[PDB]
Amino acid sequence: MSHHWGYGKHNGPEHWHKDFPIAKGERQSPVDIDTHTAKYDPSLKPLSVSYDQATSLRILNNGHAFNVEFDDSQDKAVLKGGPLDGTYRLIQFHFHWGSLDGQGSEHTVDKKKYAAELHLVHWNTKYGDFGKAVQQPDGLAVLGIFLKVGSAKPGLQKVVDVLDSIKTKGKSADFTNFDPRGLLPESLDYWTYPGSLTTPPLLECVTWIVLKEPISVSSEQVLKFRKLNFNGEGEPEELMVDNWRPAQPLKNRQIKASFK
Ligand SMILES: NS(=O)(=O)O[C@@H]1CCN(S(=O)(=O)[C@@H]2O[C@@H](CO)[C@@H](O)[C@H](O)[C@@H]2O)C1
Ligand SMILES: [Zn+2]
Repeated sequence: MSHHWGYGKHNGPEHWHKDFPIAKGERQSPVDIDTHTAKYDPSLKPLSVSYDQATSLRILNNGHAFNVEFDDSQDKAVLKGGPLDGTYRLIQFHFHWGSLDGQGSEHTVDKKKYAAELHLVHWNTKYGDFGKAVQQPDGLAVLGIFLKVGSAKPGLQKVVDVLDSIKTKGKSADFTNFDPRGLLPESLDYWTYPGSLTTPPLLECVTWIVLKEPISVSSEQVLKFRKLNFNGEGEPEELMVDNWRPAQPLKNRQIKASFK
């Protein structure tokens, strides 16, 4: 591990366990979603996505992906219902994507990989702050949304057009008044299971909610993702591509479906 962990040959997912032993734990993410094995659970409530008062602040290239950050000091953008007990506040979203359209998602569906995957990260307000929440088995809820390449996603374009300004690791830009509702598909049908963060520290603190319906983005939109850099300014260019962890063993877990 050079600096530290990453997605390259010498510091990628196969290496992570040496510094983060929980990498080989009992509820690691992502996983393959076997649609024929997932069971419909009629006791699952509809998801409540309440993003009308969302306050985006900033977008950051963190050397792994880019994060769009939100004001989470109040209940402005929250996720509730579904498998969740209580209220989860949106803190950021980010993506994972590939070097080619046939790979890039972290979760897979009957072993199918999508071109990318969007993660909207939320923390359980009963734990007071994000740092405390990640130390709890029900601390986080991540809403995962698949991306396929086809027609453009209009609500994604504002994100795409600011990426030139955060090309390299550590760069940030003002990113206020962005509406994350524009990134959602029509349907909120989902699969859910207990899992983990998919990068180090790989903490097993996440209730995963993965939407069945992918969104479509254009080839031009995803091409601009692939022009980002893992490296910092003034360093040799390493294109930011294939920043996804592969599917992990399901072990003693059941994936539940919200839909028939
Ligand atoms: N893929 S996931 O399961 O949704 O987890 C991602 C990756 C890890 N978290 S995180 O700890 O909140 C996140 O991780 C860091 C870098 O990987 C920070 O740069 C950053 O401050 C950030 O808020 C979210
Ligand atoms: Zn993620």
